[PDB]
Amino acid sequence: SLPATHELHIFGSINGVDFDMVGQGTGNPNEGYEELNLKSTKGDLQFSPWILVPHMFHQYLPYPDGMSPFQAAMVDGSGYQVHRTMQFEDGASLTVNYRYTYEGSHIKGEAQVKGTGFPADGPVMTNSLTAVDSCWSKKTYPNDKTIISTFKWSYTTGNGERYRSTARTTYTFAKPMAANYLKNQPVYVFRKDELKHSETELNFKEWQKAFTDVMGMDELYK
Repeated sequence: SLPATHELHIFGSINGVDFDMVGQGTGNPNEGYEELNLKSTKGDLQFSPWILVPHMFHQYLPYPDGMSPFQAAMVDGSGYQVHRTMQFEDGASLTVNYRYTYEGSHIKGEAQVKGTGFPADGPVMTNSLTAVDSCWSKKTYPNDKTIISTFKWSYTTGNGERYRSTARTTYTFAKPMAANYLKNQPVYVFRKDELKHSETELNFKEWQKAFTDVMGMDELYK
């Protein structure tokens, strides 16, 4: 079905220390909006919960004229896997690998996280990140089974100082995407992310809008 509810098991390590979180959410597949609640199964998170944004379900994303490729792959059941890499301005690096299963309108997601090189006194390990910038991503389709998403990410610390990262996401589809998708690229997506957090529990909200009118959107996204 189009998705209506989801759950996330997100787990792995930050600076060689294991964490594990589980929770349920809901979303709007005609608007790309999603809510998620997460709870730790291994006690207090030893890092900023902000570092799990944006990683905490593009199956909810519509396109202007119909379903996104992500949403289309869920509805026919064939699906996709995800690899994301992020390199931070202080030399830290994070990967996330995602796998999904579908039951009618419900998605179960698994996100394996590995983060390394976060300095002890840095704002990740001291939980001093306070917000994230809304931002543009660019989707390209280098072949009928792959989508590449690129974006520049920033957390806020202190007096609006930015803690910057570069992100690249590789989507691998089981079945080729409809041919029309390949002839209508690139796609630009604008997203806004909101987090309420404690050391054990998070409430997350995401809004997203896809744009297929290409223009000089490339000068605007960069």
